[PDB]
Amino acid sequence: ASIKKVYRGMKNGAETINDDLEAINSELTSGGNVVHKTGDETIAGKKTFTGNVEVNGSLTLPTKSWSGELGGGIILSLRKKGTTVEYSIGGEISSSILANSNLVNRSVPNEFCPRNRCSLVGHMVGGWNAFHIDIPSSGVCQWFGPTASSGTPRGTGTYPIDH
Amino acid sequence: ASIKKVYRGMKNGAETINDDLEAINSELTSGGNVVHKTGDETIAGKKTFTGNVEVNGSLTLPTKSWSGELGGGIILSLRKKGTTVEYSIGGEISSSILANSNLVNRSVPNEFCPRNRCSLVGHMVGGWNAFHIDIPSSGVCQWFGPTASSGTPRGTGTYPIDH
Amino acid sequence: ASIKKVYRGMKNGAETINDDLEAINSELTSGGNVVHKTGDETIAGKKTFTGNVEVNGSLTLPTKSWSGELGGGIILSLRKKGTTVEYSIGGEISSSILANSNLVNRSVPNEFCPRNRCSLVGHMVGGWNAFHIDIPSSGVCQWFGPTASSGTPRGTGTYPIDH
Repeated sequence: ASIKKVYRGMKNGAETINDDLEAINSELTSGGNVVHKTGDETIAGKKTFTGNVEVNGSLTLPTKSWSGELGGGIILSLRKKGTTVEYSIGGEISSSILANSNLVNRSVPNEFCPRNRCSLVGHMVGGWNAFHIDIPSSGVCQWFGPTASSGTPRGTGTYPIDH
Repeated sequence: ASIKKVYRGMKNGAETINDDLEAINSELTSGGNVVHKTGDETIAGKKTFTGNVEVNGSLTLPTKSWSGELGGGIILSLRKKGTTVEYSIGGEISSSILANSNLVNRSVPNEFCPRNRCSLVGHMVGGWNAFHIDIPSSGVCQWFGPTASSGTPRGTGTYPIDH
Repeated sequence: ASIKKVYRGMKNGAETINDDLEAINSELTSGGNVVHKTGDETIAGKKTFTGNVEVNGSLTLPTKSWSGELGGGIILSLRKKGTTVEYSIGGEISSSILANSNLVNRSVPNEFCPRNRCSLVGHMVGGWNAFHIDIPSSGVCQWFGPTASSGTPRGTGTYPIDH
């Protein structure tokens, strides 16, 4: 709080002592540079919690969405939440996608890209067939099913990101 | 803190100034409406951290568990933790489950339901067969394997929720 | 803050009142036992947030990495982040791995072990074949594909942990 000096022989001493006590007391309830048990507040700095942090409301992390046709009709939808990317595979295969081939319509943007190669396991509607798509750190996704020219690929999960 | 007024010509001034300073100083160490570097405390309000939040103890989010037989002997076990649902598929197929059919014994409750269709990829014990089960926002789960009358479906992962 | 007593007839009263007000005011901006809206600070105690916690920087949880050859050439790479373990399956099958057999080269260490059996679904490069590996709470992983003597298993996801 903004306070005024108190000193011997001071002019208007009781008033200044009171003004100071009030200015300081004000910041114990709201405002100033102190974090309080009520109120909407923005907190800067590295805050390290050594105990148990319990969130009863919501924990909101940085979020961003993206969707694109990776290639061959396969559509990847992403939502970044903190250091995790939630993915969903969709669309329908529209042309021959060769075994172990790069999907070269659209790459995953760098902000959604993992540190390491992530293998996203999926299933084709209608039978027992599984595939995976790798997202490397470059974002050029790669199809690791066999050669396929049709069908409906699906799979929801997550992969990690960092910063 | 609860303080008393200080003023000119005041009765018992030194005592009141001291009582005030002590009341205020007390809340710099514990209690009142200020968050401290020690102590168990409940904090209300929207707290926005613009820096790095580091948790060394535990981060505890709202948690809830549920398990049920979706249909055809397939059992889904769920644990909600914040905006993420951890799932585990189990049981054994007990009757004919037709391709792309709704599982109509029990639905996933709304509090465990996703915003969008989530495709949960799984594997059948004993061979190379994969399937997926979709959980739509309605919670009426849908089997996207082919027609199956037996076997042991498994798969653990997560899907997102929001509020 | 460290303050000195104020009292009637006191020696050097104005100085002491001022020193106290300054000591207290100092802790409203930085240091002491109060959490502030700026500065790097370590916070002990159970902090329960009943409102909305919004993190704009980073949320950092306890992290630890591990990788090992589970058995048969299958390599599992793990990163624990809080109560979640991010996994990646790799390597190449190097010898006959019997159906539903324990992988008995290396177990997952206890700190990476789940509360319950986690079924990690994966895909074999080059065809439509899926498998899963179970990680029980003991960490002795188990192969639930059929008998396999070759091929390239992949799959990235997460499973939960607790404390």
